[PDB]
Amino acid sequence: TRKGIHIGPGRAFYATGQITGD
Amino acid sequence: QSVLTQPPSVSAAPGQKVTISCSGSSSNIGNNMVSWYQQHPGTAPKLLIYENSKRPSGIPDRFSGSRSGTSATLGIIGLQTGDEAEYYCATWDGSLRTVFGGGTKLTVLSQPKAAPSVTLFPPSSEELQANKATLVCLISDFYPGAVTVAWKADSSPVRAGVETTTPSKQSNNKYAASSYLSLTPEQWKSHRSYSCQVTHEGSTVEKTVAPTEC
Amino acid sequence: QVQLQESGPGLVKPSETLSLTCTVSGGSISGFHWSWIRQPPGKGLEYIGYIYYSGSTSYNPSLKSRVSMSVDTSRNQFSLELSSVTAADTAVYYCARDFGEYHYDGRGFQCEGFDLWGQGTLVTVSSASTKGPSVFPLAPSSKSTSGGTAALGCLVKDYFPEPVTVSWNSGALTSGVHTFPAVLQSSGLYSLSSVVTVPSSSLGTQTYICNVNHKPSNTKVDKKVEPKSC
Repeated sequence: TRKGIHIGPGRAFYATGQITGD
Repeated sequence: QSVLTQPPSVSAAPGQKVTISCSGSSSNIGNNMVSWYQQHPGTAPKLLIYENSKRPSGIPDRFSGSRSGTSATLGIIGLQTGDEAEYYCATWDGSLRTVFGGGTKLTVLSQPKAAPSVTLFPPSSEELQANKATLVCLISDFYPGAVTVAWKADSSPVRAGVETTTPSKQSNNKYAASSYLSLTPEQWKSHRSYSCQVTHEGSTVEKTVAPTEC
Repeated sequence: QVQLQESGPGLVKPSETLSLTCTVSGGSISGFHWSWIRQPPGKGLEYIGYIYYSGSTSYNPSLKSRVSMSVDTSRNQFSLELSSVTAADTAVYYCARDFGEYHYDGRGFQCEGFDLWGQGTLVTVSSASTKGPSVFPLAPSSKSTSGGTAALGCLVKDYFPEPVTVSWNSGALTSGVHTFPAVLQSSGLYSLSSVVTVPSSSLGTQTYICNVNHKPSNTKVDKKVEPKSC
C-alpha cells in the first residue's frame, strides 16, 4: 500500500535512485 | 466490456443536471485517482478533471467529478450546447497500464426522443454472381444519436466480420448509421436466417432476413 | 504555451514498422513522463505506454512485444515504434504529457494522467493498391409498407484510396439522401453506402441511378437499381 507522491498536471519530478541500487 | 465501465449514452435538456458514471474495481479505482476527458469529434481529448475531483484552471465548476468506493462520477451542471461531446474516465490499473472507460456520448436534448428505424437488405444476386456476400443493415431517424448493433445467425451471436459506422447527422438533424456483415455464399445459405439487433436508449428493435424469399 | 505535435507517415503496409515522433515546444521534455495513445476511428482510447525523460519506459502489456519508445532530449522529441502492424493498428495516434502517482517502491510512475495532447495523426495500415470499387444494388425494401415509404441504395465495396462521390439520378435527386461514411475493412479496402428514402409508389417508376466516382482510379460507375424480383 504505502504509498504516495502525486505528480500533478504539468509539475516536474526527478527521481533516478533507486536507493537500493541498479 | 472494458476495465472501466461507462454508459454508452446520456441525455439532458439545455440547463439540466447530468451525471456520468465510471465503474471499476479494487484493481484500479480502489487504488488510483481517476481523470475525466471531454472529446468533441475531430478534436483531441481535453482534460476536465484530475485527482478524482480537482479541476485544471480553465474548466468551469459545474464540471465536477468525485470518487466513491471503486466507482467514480462526473457531474455536469447547467447544461449547454457545447457540452455535447464524448466523455471518458481513466486511471492506472493493476494490469500495468492507463485504462479508459468505453466512452459516454452526452447528447443535449435539442429535439425529442426519436426511436431508430431499421432496414436490412439481403446480399444482392449481382454480388453473389461474382461469388461474394454482404448484408447491409441501415438504421434511421434516431435521437439521441447513439446505437448498439448486434448480429445473430439463425440465433447465433456472431461478432466476426462486423463493421459499423459511427452515427451521422441527417438533413433532418436526426441520426443514421450502418453495419455490414460480410460472408461467403456458403454461409448465407448454411443458415435459415440472419438478424440485425439495435439497442437504442435501452430499447431493441430488429429485422430478420433469410436466404429463402423467392 | 507548451505544445506537442505528431509527425510521421500517414499510410503503412501491414507487417512493416509504424514510426512517429512527437515534437514538443514552449517547454522542456525534462522532468516529465510522456505517452502515445491511439484511437481507432469511432472507437475509444487505448494507451500505448510511457517514456520518462531520462529514457526509462513502461509499455502496455498487451502491446509490449511490438512496441518501442525513445526520447531525444536534444531535439526535444520523443517517438514510437509499432512493429508488425496489421489492420487493427489503424488509428488516430496522439502524443501526450502524463501525470499520476509515483512510488519509490519499485513500481515507479503510475500513469493516471494526460493533461497535454497533440492534435493526433491518423495512420492507415494497408497493402491495398488503388483498386476501383465494385458497385452493387441495395435491393429496394420490397414486399410490405408500414409508415408508407421505401428505401434503397448502393453498396460501394473494396476500394483504395478514399474518397468516392456518390451522386443520384445524375444529380437530380438530393433530398432524403444519406451517404454513409467510408468504413475500412480488415482487407485494407474501404466500403460505404448511399441511401435515399422514397415513396412506395410504386415502383417502378421512376429510376434512379448511382454516380459513383473513384477519381483516384478513374472509375465512374452508373448503376440501375430496379426493385424486388421476388
